This record gives sequence, C-alpha cells and structure tokens, in this order.
Amino acid sequence: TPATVVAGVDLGDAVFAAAVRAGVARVEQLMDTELRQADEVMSDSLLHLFNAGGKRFRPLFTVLSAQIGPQPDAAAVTVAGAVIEMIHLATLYHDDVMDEAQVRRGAPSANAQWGNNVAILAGDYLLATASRLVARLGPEAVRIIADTFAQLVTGQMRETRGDSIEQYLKVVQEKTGSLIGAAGRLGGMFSGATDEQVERLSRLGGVVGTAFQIADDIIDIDSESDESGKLPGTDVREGVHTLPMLYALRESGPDCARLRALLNGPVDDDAEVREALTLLRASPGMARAKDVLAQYAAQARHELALLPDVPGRRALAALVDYTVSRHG
Amino acid sequence: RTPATVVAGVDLGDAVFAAAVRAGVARVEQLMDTELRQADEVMSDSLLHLFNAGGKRFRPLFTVLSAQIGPQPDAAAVTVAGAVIEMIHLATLYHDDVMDEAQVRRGAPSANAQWGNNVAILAGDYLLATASRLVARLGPEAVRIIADTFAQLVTGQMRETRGTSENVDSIEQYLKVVQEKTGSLIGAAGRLGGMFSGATDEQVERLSRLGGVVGTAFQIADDIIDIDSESDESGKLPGTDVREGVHTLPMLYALRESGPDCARLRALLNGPVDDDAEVREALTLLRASPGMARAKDVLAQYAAQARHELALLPDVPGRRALAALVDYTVSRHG
Ligand SMILES: C=C(C)CCOP(=O)(O)OP(=O)(O)O
Ligand SMILES: C=C(C)CCOP(=O)(O)OP(=O)(O)O
Ligand SMILES: C=C(C)CCOP(=O)(O)OP(=O)(O)O
Ligand SMILES: C=C(C)CCOP(=O)(O)OP(=O)(O)O
Ligand SMILES: [Mg+2]
Ligand SMILES: [Mg+2]
Ligand SMILES: [Mg+2]
Ligand SMILES: [Mg+2]
Ligand SMILES: [Mg+2]
Ligand SMILES: [Mg+2]
Repeated sequence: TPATVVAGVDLGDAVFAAAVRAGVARVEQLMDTELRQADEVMSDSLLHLFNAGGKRFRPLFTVLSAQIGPQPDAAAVTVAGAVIEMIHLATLYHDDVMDEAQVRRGAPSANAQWGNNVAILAGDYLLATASRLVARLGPEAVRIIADTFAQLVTGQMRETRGDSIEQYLKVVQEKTGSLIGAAGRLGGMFSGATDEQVERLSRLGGVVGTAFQIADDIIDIDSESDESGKLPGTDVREGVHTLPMLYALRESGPDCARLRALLNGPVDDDAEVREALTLLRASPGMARAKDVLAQYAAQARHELALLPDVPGRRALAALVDYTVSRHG
Repeated sequence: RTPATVVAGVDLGDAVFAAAVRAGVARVEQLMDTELRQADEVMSDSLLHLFNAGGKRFRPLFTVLSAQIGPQPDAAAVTVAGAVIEMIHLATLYHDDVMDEAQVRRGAPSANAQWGNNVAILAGDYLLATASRLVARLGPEAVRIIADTFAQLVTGQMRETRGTSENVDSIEQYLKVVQEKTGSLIGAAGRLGGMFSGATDEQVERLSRLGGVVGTAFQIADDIIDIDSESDESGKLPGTDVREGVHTLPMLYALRESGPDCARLRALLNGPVDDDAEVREALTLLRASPGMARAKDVLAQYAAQARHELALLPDVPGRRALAALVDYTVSRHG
C-alpha cells in the first residue's frame, strides 16, 4: 500500500498524504470519542458498524475539500468531517433495516446481530449526536445539515415509492449526492476557502455523490462480497431497480424475457438472485450504466478544474477516478 | 375513533384564560401544518398521515401552559418550541409503531400498516430534519436542548428493548426507562415554554422538573390504557405490550403476586404473545390483578409529586391549568 495512498486514493505526494491521513484520523478520533460517551446500553450497537470498517470516503472528501482553504487543519474541519460521517453511519443503520441486509462491511449487519429495533434506535441516536456536534459549527452549518438530511431522506423515500431513468437520477442525487455536496460545502467553509471555492466544492460533492451511487449500483452486480463487504444482488433481491438494471430491462435479447420475469418484483430465492446477476453482468445495459458513470466523472472533472493548482485539486481528481473505478 | 385534544378534555379555568390557551395551541398546529406541507410531494402523504388522523396534542398544550408562567406567553418563539416538541413526538411515533409492530395509531392504520416499515422509518427520519430546521430558529441553546432530549428519549427506547443485566429492581428499571423515553420530551416542553416566554431561571428549571414527573405519570397511564382501554378509547389496539413482550408497571406488580392466576399470567407473558385469545386472556388477568392496584398507587404517587412540583410555580392561571393537566394525565382513558 503506497505511502501516497489515503483511504484507497493515491494523493500523489507522501507529505500531503500524511497531512490528509492525519486529518482523516482526527475525524475518526472525534467520532470514536462521541460514540464512547453514550450510555452503556447504546455503546455496543453504536460501535458495531463503526469498528467493522468503512472507506471513510466522506471524511476524506471533507479533508480534501478543506485542503483548498488556508486552514485545512482547523478544528472545525474535523467537526464537519465527523458530522458528515455520523449522518452517513446513521443512514447505514436505517438502510440495512430497509434493505433487509444481513452483511455490512464484511460482518453481520447491525440488524442481523442486534435486531431491527436496536438498529433503528442506533441510527436515531447517531442523528441526535450529529445534531449536537454540528451545533458547534454555528447556525449556517446547522441549516445546511438539516436541509441535507431532508434531501437524503427524500431520495430514500423516492426510491421506495418507486422503472424510470429520470426518477433514478433524482433518487441518487438526493440520497447520495446531497451528503457529499454538504461535505464539500463544510470543508470549504471551515478551512476558510473563498465563497466561490465553497460553492464549487458543494457542486463537485453533489456530482461525486451521484457518481458514487452509480458505482455502488454497479458494485451490487459486478463485485463479490469479499470486495464489497455486502451481498451482491441485494438490489435484485429487494426489487430496487438501479441504472444498470433499468438499462438491462430496456434491452431485447434471447434472455431478456427471463430477466424481465426475474426482476418483476423482489426475489427471495438466492439461486434466482444469482441467475439475475449472471444475466445483468452480461447485459449491454451494464456498459450503458458505466458510460453514464463516466459522464458524471467528466462533470466532476469539469467542476474541479477551476479550483486552484494546489495539491488538493490533484487529490480531488484522483478521488473522482477512485469513485468510479473502486470495487467496494 | 381516537381521543380528542387535551385542550377539549380539561377545565382550563376562566373563559379569558381558555381563549388565550386554545389560541396558543392552535398557533402550534398552524405552524406544524405549514411545515409538514413544505416537504417534497414524495413525503407529503406519509408526513400528514398521523398528524391529520388525530392525536391529543398533549405536548403543545404542556409547552403553551409552561409559557403562561412567563411574561411573554404568546411570543412567536413559544409557538416554534411547541411545534418542535410535537414534531419530535410525531417522529418517535413513526419509529415506535415500526418497533412495536402496531397496526393502528390515532384511530387510523399506522404508517407502517398503510405503507410498510420502510416508508414509516423514512417519514420518522424526515420529521427529525424538520424539527432540527425549526428549532434552529430559537438559537444554539434550544438546538442543544432538542439534540440532548432526542438522545435521551432514544436511550430510553433502547433501554426498554435491550433490557439489562445490571443489579436493578424491575420497577426501578421501569421507572428509569419511562423517565427517559417519555419524561425527557415533556421536560423539554416545560423548559422551552419557560425559556421563550421569559420565565425566571428557577421557573424554567421547575417547569423542566414538572414535565419529567408528568411524563412518568403519562407513561404509567399509557401502560394502564394498554391493558384497560378499548381501541375506540385509545385510538390503538389494546394488548400491544403483551404482544411485544414489554413488561410495564401493571405487569411487573401482577407477576409478584402468588397463586394460580399469577402462574397463568406468567406462562402467557413468558415471551411475546401472537395468539389473539391469549392476549385477551392476559389482559383479563392483568385487569383483575392486585398488581394493577399497585401500578395505580404508583401513578397516584407521581400525580402527587407533580402537584408538589407545580405548587412551587407562581399563583397564576397557568399553574391552575397545569394542575388540571396533571389530573388529566392520570384520569384519562386514551
Ligand atoms: C450511500 C451508500 C452507497 C452507502 C454505502 O456507503 P459507502 O460505500 O461509502 O460505505 P462504507 O465505505 O462507509 O462502508
Ligand atoms: C445509505 C444510503 C444513503 C443508501 C445507499 O443505497 P444502497 O442501499 O444501495 O447502499 P448499500 O446498502 O448498497 O450500501
Ligand atoms: C409517549 C407515548 C406514550 C406515545 C404516545 O403519546 P400520546 O398518547 O401523547 O399520543 P398522541 O395523542 O400524540 O397520538
Ligand atoms: C413514542 C414513544 C416514546 C413510546 C412510548 O411507549 P409506547 O410504545 O407504549 O407508546 P404507544 O405505542 O403505546 O403510544
Ligand atoms: Mg442498502
Ligand atoms: Mg437502500
Ligand atoms: Mg447498493
Ligand atoms: Mg408503541
Ligand atoms: Mg414502544
Ligand atoms: Mg403504550
């Protein structure tokens, strides 16, 4: 693992990487401290996912966004990182209940080990914790995080009420773009970046988050649990039709009637899920989804290009390549 | 059928006072209605489902009555506080109905019966964002109070579902749980009502203490209502605690009795009960148990404590209405 690599992204320079690595570690320490302040009745459920792993993509994105401003190591950037990751963690607790996930980060899901009730409450406690933490940053950050969480939940809700491509693109911008947008906005604000750099990092975050979710939906089909830390074909199993599945479902082919039959609702038979994965992996619809993913990567590169010629810009460019190429 | 608003079920005192209080609670309602209707269309059905079905609006009334202690009871900030408290309450009902597998709330299908657990989970999560954005209007002190209050409420819910291996008396553990899951939020209603009405530091602390005691009484009443009320009285199905395996105060005292009726109840309550005839039998035994009398004695002790708490407030109409609200807390049948 190269010394220039932090949370899977080659940042290109070992001293810059060490600084970003330290920034991501400070976020981890503030979260670890806040989770361990909880009542003993909360502690085990709260540590369950936190200690299992996770890429810390959102702390990395926050810290890289803060590298654009003149105070990237500001205490307030660490608080912003911790707020974003706390919200992210809260959403995994609820999302794994909603998707009936048995595995998360290569271990039993919070709901598999503790049950849905403990998982729902662990997620609610993390949202209270995020709320107390963001209060430290002032009223503008409080409003950004409340609005951000409203958007994220709107996306989750839009997905559940939900085969439309435009609806899917609104879902992923809401449920995944909004929070990475907020990470960029807050990393910019609390590093002392300019108003213009703050808006550019927010737009970048939103596009990166959209790309991130499309890659997640591809990972659902193309990755094995060894790389993803979760069960492939969860979207097939739950009847969530993501972009590769929507494009596969618009194909004509000797197996397309069979795939239409398999994906016509939730799939509770694991062998049928595996059969649907075989058909999806071979579908030209997968290449169509990957081409859309590349279009979002191109939009993100268009956004970040007008940041300054500073290590943070190169590091964001490498993060965009990681967002779309990662296997987990 | 579902219980009426608390403001319709108490003697508020003189007409000029009843006027002022009814209007205060209506302003809370009007602000919540507006805030719920600003959500994206995709949220709208689920966010309005429980709010429109009914609910007693106990917590708006508690906030408004707490504000009558202060010299600015009708301040816009009091209305905001009342809406924030009820928005948090509403969020907890969406999650609690999922966790308790409740099919009925406020005389309607629960949000989870209507749309499934996922819609209810997300409607609850959204309401937290709404409450958060509203309380931001009141400043950082209020933001912190609501964060800590929600954290405590959630801790109480977790403590109920997890149980404990600590050396605690079951009644002692029960009282700690209900103080967290129900007391914290009514205490916060007293605190914010006192704060934003300009009440003294001592009055603010007293109202917070009063709300905590009233919330204990409120939850003991809720646990009795689960056994003793029919669905037309409570707006929900009796015997949910028996079905889910939650041992409430009447159940804890019922199981300390000796004899065959206790043996029969002990067998029925050994875990969750899914058979409707067994749930009815347990309810019959619980209604008849001296354990129910013991639970009502504790309810009466908390009513007396609440009367003692509110006696430290000034001799003003708000105080007399808070006394009527204590009486309602323990006398209601939904
Ligand atoms: C929004 C999505 C796709 C949930 C998973 O997020 P990550 O893939 O960032 O999960 P962890 O690395 O935190 O485990
Ligand atoms: C936590 C969020 C916002 C949900 C992301 O969508 P997914 O449901 O596809 O995420 P994974 O469970 O696949 O990580
Ligand atoms: C804390 C508890 C017992 C949940 C129900 O509260 P209420 O009995 O006040 O419910 P609504 O009137 O708002 O429906
Ligand atoms: C919403 C909260 C804090 C739960 C109160 O306990 P219950 O689970 O007994 O409340 P009901 O469902 O009976 O209203
Ligand atoms: Mg999921
Ligand atoms: Mg999901
Ligand atoms: Mg996924
Ligand atoms: Mg319940
Ligand atoms: Mg409950
Ligand atoms: Mg109850």
